[PDB]
Amino acid sequence: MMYVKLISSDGHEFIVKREHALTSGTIKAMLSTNEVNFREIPSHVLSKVCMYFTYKVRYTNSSTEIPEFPIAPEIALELLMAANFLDC
Amino acid sequence: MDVFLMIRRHKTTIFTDAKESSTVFELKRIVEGILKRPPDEQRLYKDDQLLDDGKTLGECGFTSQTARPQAPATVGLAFRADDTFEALCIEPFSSPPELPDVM
Amino acid sequence: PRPVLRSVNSREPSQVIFCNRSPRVVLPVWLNFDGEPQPYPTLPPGTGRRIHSYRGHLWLFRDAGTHDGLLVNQTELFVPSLNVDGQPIFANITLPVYTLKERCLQVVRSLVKPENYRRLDIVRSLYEDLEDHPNVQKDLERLTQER
Amino acid sequence: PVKPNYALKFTLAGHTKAVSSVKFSPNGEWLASSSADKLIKIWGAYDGKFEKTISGHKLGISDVAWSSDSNLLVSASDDKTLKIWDVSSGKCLKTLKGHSNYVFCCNFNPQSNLIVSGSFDESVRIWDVKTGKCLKTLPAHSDPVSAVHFNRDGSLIVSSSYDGLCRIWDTASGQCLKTLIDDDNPPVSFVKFSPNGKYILAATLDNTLKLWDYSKGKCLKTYTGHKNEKYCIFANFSVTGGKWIVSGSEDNLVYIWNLQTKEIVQKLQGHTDVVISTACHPTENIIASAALENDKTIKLWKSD
Repeated sequence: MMYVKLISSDGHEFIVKREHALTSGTIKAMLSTNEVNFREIPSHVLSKVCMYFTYKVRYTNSSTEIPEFPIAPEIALELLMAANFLDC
Repeated sequence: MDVFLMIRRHKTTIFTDAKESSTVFELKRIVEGILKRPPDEQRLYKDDQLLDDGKTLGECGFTSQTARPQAPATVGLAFRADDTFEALCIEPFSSPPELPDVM
Repeated sequence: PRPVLRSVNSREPSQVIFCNRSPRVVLPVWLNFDGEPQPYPTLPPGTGRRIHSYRGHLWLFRDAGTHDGLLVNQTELFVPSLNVDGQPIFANITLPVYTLKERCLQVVRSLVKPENYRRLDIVRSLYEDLEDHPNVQKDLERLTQER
Repeated sequence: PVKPNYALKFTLAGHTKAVSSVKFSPNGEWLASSSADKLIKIWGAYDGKFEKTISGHKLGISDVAWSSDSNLLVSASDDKTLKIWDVSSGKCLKTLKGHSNYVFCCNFNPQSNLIVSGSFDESVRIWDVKTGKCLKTLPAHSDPVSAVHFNRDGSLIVSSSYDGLCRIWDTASGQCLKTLIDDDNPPVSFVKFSPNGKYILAATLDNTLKLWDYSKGKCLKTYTGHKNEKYCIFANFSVTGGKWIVSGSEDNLVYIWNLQTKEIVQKLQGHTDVVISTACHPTENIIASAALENDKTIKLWKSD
């Protein structure tokens, strides 16, 4: 099963499955080498964006009751910008 | 059930999932895949409790109510090589700014 | 002709359960015969209700506070059918998987008074992107090209 | 005459909202108007000279009808009640509480000791006029009731309903004697007994009117050419001159047929919205027509 390294600005590496990551076209392109650097995106935000990916892939096309995806006020604006850039 | 995990070590963090009904030996065969270091050489912890290779993930306190996709449970990772034992060290994530005055 | 998103007046009744499997206060919206959205009374989260509607009628469901689009039986539009073995039809109202962008706009919208959107230290594009609040009309075009 | 020459004579714009019903008094001296403006207005039947305003109903009024003697007036309001009024005073004698939703149609019995109501609530009710007490609650139809009319002697009651059914009720028992079934079940938007009393006139929302011999259960006539696909449009027997059938339409016209040939003899032009209610004067060749929100006017017409 294929993984990729998403590296934050503060240099935290995050290993997510290729699929979960391709949830962003922005990232699809950055890859189209198994690693991606984000000058603008700090760990605390790129952690939540990887959580969002796992969440998206799980609860998409599931007959199950789907839960709210939570965002603390403190990180809403940055995650928002990050979302906009990644287009996901 | 299913469980959603962050397996962390220093400035590395692995996003992965498994069944509540999974042994912590199973979770190390996954890590062996990614980091190329076999399970004998791995020591997994829930906060600061070493996890026994035979126990189930649900055994250790990893429920589907605690380890969701949107908020996965953290799993400490330190390595070992013969008689030398790397200490568990998890680098904390960046901080946000102060909430702008408008919020 | 007439609008494509409207209720067919079959005049044959259908018992249905509005089952709220969502964390939001659901608003049940009925599309009348002339294609015009008509509001119904609100379902607190978790709650459920046996209601009277007709075969061929058209429903959709939204956050009542914020008009955020919700799903029903995994799609956006509910059309009651003929009840069998006296079994009511089940309308399961869930959240969709909102894009991270959309879920964030929601959270920012919920956090900030529209007057202050522009006091937010973000791209210009996001201001109008925020200010483009969700609306039934503002979607009805999408579904029309689908059906 | 072979065809009438009805000609506009007066326009009455006292109502602030759509006009639901117009009815000439049985003597032929007054016209009464009902509108969503929650008001009944009286006018002289010849000169259109506004007489007075009746108020009380808490919501839109759907219909009104006159007692045999022209001193009493009942109204069917959305407010879920009916109200019996003295004309001469304009005071509410009785409010009639019993219906679970909007009241649409109302009539007196020939002897004017009873009232019959039709409701959204799918029920037909009968009322003691002296008391205000509801004597019966026929469980008539599966959907709402468009019209209720007493036959010549008060023995029978006919009801129309959106379930697409016409029913004949024994007034005494409250039980249903015959129920007229159609090929389809087009919603029946209006019904009335003939002046003789042997046939009923029924409007269906398929742009059609029909004269049924109820005893025989044979369809004698069909009248077409107008638009009636949505609203419940009153029709009439015109007898003061030739034998005409008179109906409103959703093309803002008043249509007039030769009862016998079924050929259209006149379309009256003037109204800016659907003509919901028409009324024929008891004695003289005179029609009243009323239309909805984009008109809000009554028009009186005269012939030879």
